[PDB]
Amino acid sequence: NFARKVVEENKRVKDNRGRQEIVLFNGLTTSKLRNLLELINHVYTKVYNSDDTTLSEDVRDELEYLKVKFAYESGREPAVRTFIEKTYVDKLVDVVLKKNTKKIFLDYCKYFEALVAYAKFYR
Amino acid sequence: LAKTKTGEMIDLNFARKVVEENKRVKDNRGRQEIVLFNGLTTSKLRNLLELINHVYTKVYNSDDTTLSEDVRDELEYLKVKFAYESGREPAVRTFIEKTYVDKLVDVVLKKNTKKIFLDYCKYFEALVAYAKFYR
Amino acid sequence: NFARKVVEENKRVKDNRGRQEIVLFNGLTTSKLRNLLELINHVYTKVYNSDDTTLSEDVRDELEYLKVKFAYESGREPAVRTFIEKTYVDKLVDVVLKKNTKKIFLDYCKYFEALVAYAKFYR
Amino acid sequence: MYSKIRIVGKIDVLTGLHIGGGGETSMIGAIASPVVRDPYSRLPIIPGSSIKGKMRSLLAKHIGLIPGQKMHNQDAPEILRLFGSSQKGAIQSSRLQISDAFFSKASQEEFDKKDLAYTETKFENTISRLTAVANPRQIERVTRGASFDFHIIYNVENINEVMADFENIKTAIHLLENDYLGGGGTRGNGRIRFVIDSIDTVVGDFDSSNLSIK
Amino acid sequence: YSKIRIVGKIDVLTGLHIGGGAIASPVVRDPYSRLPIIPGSSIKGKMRSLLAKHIGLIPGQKMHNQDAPEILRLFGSSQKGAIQSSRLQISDAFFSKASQEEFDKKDLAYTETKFENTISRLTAVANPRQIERVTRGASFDFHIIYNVENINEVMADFENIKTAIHLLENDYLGGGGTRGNGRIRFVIDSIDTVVGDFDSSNL
Amino acid sequence: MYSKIRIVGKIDVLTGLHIGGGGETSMIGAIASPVVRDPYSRLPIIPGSSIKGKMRSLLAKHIGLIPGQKMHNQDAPEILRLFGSSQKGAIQSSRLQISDAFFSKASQEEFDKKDLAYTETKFQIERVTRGASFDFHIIYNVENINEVMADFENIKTAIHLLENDYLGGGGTRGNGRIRFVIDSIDTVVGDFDSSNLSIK
RNA sequence: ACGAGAACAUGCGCGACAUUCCGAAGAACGCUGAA
Repeated sequence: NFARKVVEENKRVKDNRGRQEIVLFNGLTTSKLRNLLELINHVYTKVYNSDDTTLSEDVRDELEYLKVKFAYESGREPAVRTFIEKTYVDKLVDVVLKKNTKKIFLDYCKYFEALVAYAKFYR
Repeated sequence: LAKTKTGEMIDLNFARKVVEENKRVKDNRGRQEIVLFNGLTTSKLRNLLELINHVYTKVYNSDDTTLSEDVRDELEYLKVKFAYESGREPAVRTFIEKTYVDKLVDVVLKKNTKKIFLDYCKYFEALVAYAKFYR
Repeated sequence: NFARKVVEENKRVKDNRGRQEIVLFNGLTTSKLRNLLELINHVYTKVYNSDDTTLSEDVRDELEYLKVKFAYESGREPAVRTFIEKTYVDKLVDVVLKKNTKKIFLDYCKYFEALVAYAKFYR
Repeated sequence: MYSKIRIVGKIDVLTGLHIGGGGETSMIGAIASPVVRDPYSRLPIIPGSSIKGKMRSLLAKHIGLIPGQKMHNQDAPEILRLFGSSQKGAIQSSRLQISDAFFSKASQEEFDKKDLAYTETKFENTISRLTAVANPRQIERVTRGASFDFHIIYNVENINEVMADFENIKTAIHLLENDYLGGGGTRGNGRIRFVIDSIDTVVGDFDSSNLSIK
Repeated sequence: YSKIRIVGKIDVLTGLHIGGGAIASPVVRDPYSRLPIIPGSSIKGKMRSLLAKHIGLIPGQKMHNQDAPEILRLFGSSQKGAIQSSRLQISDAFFSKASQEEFDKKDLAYTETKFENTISRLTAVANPRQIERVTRGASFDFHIIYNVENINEVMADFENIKTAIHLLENDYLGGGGTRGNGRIRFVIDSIDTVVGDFDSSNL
Repeated sequence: MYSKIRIVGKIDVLTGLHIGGGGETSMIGAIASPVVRDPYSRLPIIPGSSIKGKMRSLLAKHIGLIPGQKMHNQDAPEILRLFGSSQKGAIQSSRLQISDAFFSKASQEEFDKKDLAYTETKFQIERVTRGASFDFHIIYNVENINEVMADFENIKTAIHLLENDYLGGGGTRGNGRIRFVIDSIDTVVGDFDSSNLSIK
């Protein structure tokens, strides 16, 4: 899939004191992505429990705030922002908003889950 | 939320557009310096963030959907502090004039709801987050 | 009998502890495989219900999600990673996606059933 | 004239329903107790024998059981008349024939939507009274959204007893809704509700329009 | 033979964790609505254990069905030759629609994540852990059926049931209840004899 | 008789209490640490696990700890009797059930007055204001009749230890001091006599 | 003007009873509002 290729292009085997860090980026860590993952999980639970074929307005506002969180974590951790540039998550958010359905949102959430899953698998 | 001049709608992408407008290369000694709102520094925008979050906390202390009276008074004091901070520093003045925060908080006072206050503060948070991001 | 071959090749005994215990794939249990085998059961029911020689689009997307689940399970537990790498089950998933027929997925399900059955046998 | 009255409706599960049976599936789980399934469709099923047995037991207990009963032929005369008897020299046919209840098409569609499995794997345990250690156990159940199409045939052998028979059937159904269907029902499983779609005399000149069971 | 019904509400005074198959530590959720649920097995097991503790205990009840005869009468037995049908039939308690709408009015999730650091003794290095819990103030509507196998035993059985509920309100319901989890409170709506002619007005 | 005793009272903060927890909120400050808050009331909350773990560690260190321990199940037998034991072959249910201490409504009214925020910021971390109080409720399950008084003496010792110590956060830097006040200790279930039972 | 003709392998039957995903586990430590 796209996520696997993106992560394997991202991944790098650095050598420090004999030990090997098989890491996408030096600053990438599960919690830094996990904050946005928690927000994604909240909004995904909202859409996945409400059972609406079209994304609700509150969910759209949640996605706007999700873009805000993208920018905020970009400001804090440069690793998160270069990951976002590599993975174009914000562009997928914009596409999801434009489609304004739950199917595209589910596909995007699966794409993000694939990204984090491949990151865990290689790391 | 509110409607900007020339028919622009106040949104988070609007905040992104505004912060993109505010930034310049500012190349000094062969190296660029990312200047936001006439070179507004992180400390002052974070102080403004803390001022906003004071009202945020005092309104989250209440479960009422409408703005509380003391919340509205603190918002008016926020307007006064915004005016004086605009007066003190040209960078803060540029920030306030490009963000219309006084007009937005006046609209919030007229609407008198928690949701509109949250939307305005979310716009402000988007502004500061994008400012720190582009820097 | 590829299934029995790989299970017996990866079959091992806890000789280090000095107490008799059979270890499959460096500590694999059915509990580790529970989530992925339940997902495969879901896909199997979905394909059985449909009357079509070739796999449908929902089946293909669910199989891509199954590949992602294989990667995530490999990341979470070393035992599942050993099982997947030695059994080439994800590569067979890719082969099934290439073939795109109901029969090839039925045969893949047969192979996985043989894998888990022989693993339970040799324990 | 032989009159057969058809009662067709839905059996909504209100909790996880586990009617055990010898099960086979792909990647057989650690569960030692899989639900019964209709092999042609692999969907879970409610065997009509389970419904008939539970209803007959509840109705017989309601009517009252003869002390020291060794057989099901020693029940009350109403129970034998309705559910059938096998006593030597006094064989009474079963007026009530309770077919198997298949997984509904509506619930199948509603579970194809939402990407949900028709069954679920409830994880239980059993804290021992001595070692205070939990032994994990897994039970396969049918999710509470599912419904089953149920079909019952009543045979009108005696015309004058039909109203009393349907009173007893209504009592049995009312007991069953408050009771559980086949499973670990004393621990919450198997709760049921009957929604009768129709009660029409499919055969015979008899009319059951005034006849109701719920 | 009569069936008495006891419907009511269970309110979570604290977080309620009932496990079921990053570190989510998932709580048992009803697959249909994906909402949290209190399994009836958990309620029945906790009530039976608490009541068996209240009454005397033989040294080893390893068979688990050799409790005091009141326990077997209420919750059922399986001893060889003497199988007593369980009069109490607890049911799975689903997420109340009133509480669901109350949470949806706010920006509140039905399940919270509680962080526990699990600090060690010799190393003193905290080990992160996250437990999923049902948020405080949620309600589950519970439905219990009692069958009057014998008429003369009903008052004693309901006294035992009320003692069990009194114990359970002072205890937790699954999860790490010994460190602030699973605490519940029962509010009974209506104890009415659904089937039969037994007089349930008193109880 | 499996009798259950109840202790209900209050915990009055004395410094800026800080118990961390992973969460985010709209208009969250640039502080590096938020406090754990009850999601329903959005008020700061003291998890019961914090109190139980703090008292367990304090008791273990005060009574005397065996060197080289790797697991919590290797504490003193009294400690395992009180706070539980998962030791394989010696599983012991805990006689202590400590519940989450929520923000008391009296302190909620006090902070509603004077427009005092529940949590302040120290230069940054978020800390619970000194005047706040959290109502605590713990349950003791009587399993051995003779050992109840000894267990309650141990509980009193743990409460005294925590009273002069901190609860979470940077206690050595002045964040966490609290005090315990007891309303009533009554045998809520059973026939045990708890009139002469105190934890302070 | 078939070792033939007429003759339901049928009748009663709950895959059911007993069973807490529990027992333990601090969101953590050392971090000056300051040149």
